[PDB]
Amino acid sequence: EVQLVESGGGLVQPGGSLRLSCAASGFNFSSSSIHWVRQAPGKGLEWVASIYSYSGYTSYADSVKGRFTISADTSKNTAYLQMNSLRAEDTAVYYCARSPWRWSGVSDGGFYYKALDYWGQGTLVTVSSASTKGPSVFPLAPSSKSTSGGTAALGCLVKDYFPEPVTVSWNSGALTSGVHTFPAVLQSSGLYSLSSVVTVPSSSLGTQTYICNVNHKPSNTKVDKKV
Amino acid sequence: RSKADVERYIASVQGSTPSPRQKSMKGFYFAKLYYEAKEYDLAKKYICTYINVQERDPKAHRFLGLLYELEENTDKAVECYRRSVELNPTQKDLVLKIAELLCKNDVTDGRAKYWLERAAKLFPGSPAIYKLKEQLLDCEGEDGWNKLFDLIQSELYVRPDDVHVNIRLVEVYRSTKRLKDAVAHCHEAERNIALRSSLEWNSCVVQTLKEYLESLQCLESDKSDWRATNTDLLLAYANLMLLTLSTRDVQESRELLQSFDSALQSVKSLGGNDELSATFLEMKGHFYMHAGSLLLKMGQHSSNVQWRALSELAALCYLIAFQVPRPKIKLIKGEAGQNLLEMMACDRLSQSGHMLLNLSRGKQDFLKEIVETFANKSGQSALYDALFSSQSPKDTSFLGSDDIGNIDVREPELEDLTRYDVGAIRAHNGSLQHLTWLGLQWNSLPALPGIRKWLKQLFHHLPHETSRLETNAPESICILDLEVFLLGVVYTSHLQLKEKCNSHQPLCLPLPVCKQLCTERQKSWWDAVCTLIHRKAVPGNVAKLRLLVQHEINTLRAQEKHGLQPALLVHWAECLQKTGSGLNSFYDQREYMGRSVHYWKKVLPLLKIIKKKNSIPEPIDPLFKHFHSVDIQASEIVEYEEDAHITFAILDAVNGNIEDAVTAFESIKSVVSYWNLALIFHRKAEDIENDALSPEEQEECKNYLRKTRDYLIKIIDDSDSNLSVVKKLPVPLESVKEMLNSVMQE
Amino acid sequence: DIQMTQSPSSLSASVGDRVTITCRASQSVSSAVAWYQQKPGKAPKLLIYSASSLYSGVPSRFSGSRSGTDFTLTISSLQPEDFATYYCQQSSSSLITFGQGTKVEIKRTVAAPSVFIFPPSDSQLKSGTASVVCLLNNFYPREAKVQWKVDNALQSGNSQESVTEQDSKDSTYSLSSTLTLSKADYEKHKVYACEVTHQGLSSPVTKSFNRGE
Repeated sequence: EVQLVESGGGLVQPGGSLRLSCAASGFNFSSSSIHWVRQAPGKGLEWVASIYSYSGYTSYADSVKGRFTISADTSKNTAYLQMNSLRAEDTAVYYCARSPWRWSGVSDGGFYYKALDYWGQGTLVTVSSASTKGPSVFPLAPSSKSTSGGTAALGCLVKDYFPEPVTVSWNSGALTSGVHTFPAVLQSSGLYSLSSVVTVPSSSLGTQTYICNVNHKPSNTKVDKKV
Repeated sequence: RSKADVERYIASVQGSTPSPRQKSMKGFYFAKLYYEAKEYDLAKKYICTYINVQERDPKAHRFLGLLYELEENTDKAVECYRRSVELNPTQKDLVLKIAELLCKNDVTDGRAKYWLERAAKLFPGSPAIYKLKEQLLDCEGEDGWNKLFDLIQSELYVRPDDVHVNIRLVEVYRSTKRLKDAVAHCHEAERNIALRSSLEWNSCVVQTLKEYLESLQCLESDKSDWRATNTDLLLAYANLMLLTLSTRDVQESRELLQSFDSALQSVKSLGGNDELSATFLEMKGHFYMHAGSLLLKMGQHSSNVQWRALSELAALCYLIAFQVPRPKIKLIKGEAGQNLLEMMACDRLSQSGHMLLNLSRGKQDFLKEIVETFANKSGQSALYDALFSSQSPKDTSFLGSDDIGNIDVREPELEDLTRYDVGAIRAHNGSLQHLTWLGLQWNSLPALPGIRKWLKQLFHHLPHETSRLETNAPESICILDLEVFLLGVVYTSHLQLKEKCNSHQPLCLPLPVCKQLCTERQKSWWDAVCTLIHRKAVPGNVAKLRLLVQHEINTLRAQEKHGLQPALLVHWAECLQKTGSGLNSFYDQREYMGRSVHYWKKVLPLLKIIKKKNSIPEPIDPLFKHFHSVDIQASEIVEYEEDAHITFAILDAVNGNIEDAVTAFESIKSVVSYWNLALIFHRKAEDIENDALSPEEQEECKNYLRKTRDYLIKIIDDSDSNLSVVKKLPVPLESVKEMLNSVMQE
Repeated sequence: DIQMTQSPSSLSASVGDRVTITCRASQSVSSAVAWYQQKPGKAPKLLIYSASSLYSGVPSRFSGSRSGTDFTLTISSLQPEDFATYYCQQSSSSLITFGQGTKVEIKRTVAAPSVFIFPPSDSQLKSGTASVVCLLNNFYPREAKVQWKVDNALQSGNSQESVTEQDSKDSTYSLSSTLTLSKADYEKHKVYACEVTHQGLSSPVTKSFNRGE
């Protein structure tokens, strides 16, 4: 019955602005301190903001000080993280969480929170001046003639797309096992790129038609590619 | 001398020299005696008129400057001295004064330096001359001014609701003469609900705006935003008027009215169809309402003949206010602005509404007479007469020029009044004063206020009842606790005022005029729980506020050592039963019925001891004052035991013990037990009425619907016959008939 | 500024093991530390609060402890569902900081990566770029190092790689290495070699292709 829902995310251009909404239900919002904790891809948890339980004095990390603004509304029973002058570095998954007054202590020189009990699902925020774009698929077939005995390796290169996510399947899901789709990497240009590969018996190569199916929904793109 | 000695001399020389020029040439000698009778808003206008005909008298000009000095208006006082000095150079002491005042107020301008040089050559090396030389040096530099500004801003970041600090920001802006920024912050701050309630802030708001109107910067800049700032002045006047009437004395309140009326007259000429025009509309109503409240304040202290005539006059004022239509909300630029304007509208209709009623209950269609007799333009002059001194020009006074056309002379409808109150709960920041007033105003009416709806408008998403009821920790505060609290605050307040007048109407007092109606203890609690819930507490004071709330919880829940008189508990019990018995949903029904049973279960042991005429153990420093005025008597005991047994049965029914509920309901032939018996017999019928099922069972199912019909008919039969039974109905009569129509068509 | 230094960064263990993770506070900090479990992509969950107090609902095999300025998470008997990343968190005056995190990977025997190099496709050359792909498939452990040779010439600063998470069936990883530069520079060299070093490889192994085969 008690939950936190994050909203107000999505992509934005550098130097732009966004506003996240952390909607709370099940605990008295007045006596709870609200926090925001972001996490870039493959990185750790970074505390960015806090709101003392019963009054709402702000406190931010120096990485975002002066740019972000966290607020709490009793009437709407919701907290928000206003973000300004967003930089590419701010691209990250933003979580919110509460710490009851039972865990919120005020001391000489600042206040402390014992831990974060309730966390939200986490809303994604992407900051990149790159504009939306569909993927270009380049095949990766085996220049091997039964190299590894009875099994060979084929794959597809999904490149020059923005933003995350891309989804891949082989023979429309017929070839499920043996597949390994790797995470994407931010090319300096601004577009992401990944690879998808599968190990299949070389004896079946040339007999079973192998096709990778990529779908980039943010740009309404669909591409099937044989190898 | 007195007020009579000086205002009677008006007719003395008025009958000796009646032409306007000689009438105004006596203004200085009129003002000569008001300065002696401690009248400075009056003496100011008397001398100012003599200055309108005798503009070259150095004595009169100085006298006004000396009067503006008592008013502490430096800019105005200095200018007056200047005129007297430029007319007559021999006034050395005034050259010192000008130099003395210019250096104390602001040194940034070289004019203060110049006048100090002259003051030196008029008084060579006097003790004061050096004093002024040191004063002029005192003022800080550019880096120093910037230094102070940063402190206030950094201080306002974490303390935006501090009245004093925000005032200082306007004063710092005003010291650098960047008044546009002063009003800009003043405007953006009129959205703050707390500051709007601060008397001293609104006073600062009125000045900083007027200063900008006359300021050279206002004209040069543009005439587009001129209207925008002008709106805030009127709004500020309304808030300032509400506050001045309550705290300040008779004299100060009346004086504020004249500034309000001057503003209204100066605004009406522009007109148009934008926020300013809409604001003028709503503020127009406030003016009369407050003017009516102002009128009633004077009469209270005065004799009976003046009271009736003044209350008659006030009744017209409130009427004028109530008539004013709801302002055009859509017409405002922003969501915050329009919501504010509507909030004030509800406040106007609510306050004036209850007043209109309480004054009309005195006699039969008393309102009709008020309009038929004083709606005449003669009343407009009788109103201006009682409120103001006739000496002021009756042309530029809005009161004397308003077109009082077709006064509705229709008493207000309760249903409309309720939605006005509910919408205006946030008018005065939900001060327990505000609610305790409303709760008392409804104490005399036949329809009760939606308190549970008031609290929902204040503390949103505060649960009706907290799951963790075991402890008294104030994180478990519930709208029930508050609802239970306000009930006692009003039940307590009413009894206290009843005792007061007995030693010496209580309903008739308007909201500003009356003093604190609750104990400082109760007020402290409400202010605490409010600051806590709304998240406007202080990290340091959190623990203190939290405990302050915790202290009283055990009483609102009738736990260990509750300071609750048995009558107040019973009042809580029945007031919650009937409040809950009329609700539609089961969740709310269960909760309110539960609490009602709870309080009942705590009283009955007391009633049994009281039933045998014994003594109740009196409390230790109770939270809700005990009174022997409402001490329970044996004559009423058996009734409560019965009324309680109903509340038990109702909860039994809601929980599922229908067999015991019906067995109990049927035992007592009460109108309320019918509506319960009927409501539960109908449910057993409706569910089983149409599905395929044993025919014999179907006949038994129909049989229940037959009982429902009968009990509803018994309600209406007994209802139409007697009025006392109509008031006992747990739901409205028309609601009972509504079900019956559907019951029989089934 | 206070810092919570978490160690180890990456841990490898098997079921039933008694596992230990530790965080050091730079300055002397009071017992206001917490511990969290974050499974891939999901939200972080609270395991221990106030250093050694267990959060309601957490299994009893979790326990927190402190020694001087070093805080330690201890799992008495590791379970399959506990193979996730963990974080330590301190709350000092008006500030919260997290450790770098500790990933608990399932331990298994060593496996050698089956490598396959792939050239840039005709379609990509049409666009004007050239990406070479080097697969490292189903190996263990995560640690490995790949190097690129253009005509037996080292390359750095122009290629990137990414690794899959530990597979569910065999508990092995995979790596995709991409060497990206212009077609013009790709047509300037003939030989291309991808070398791999790994604990599972008896000796470093390399596979290569020549433009035009």
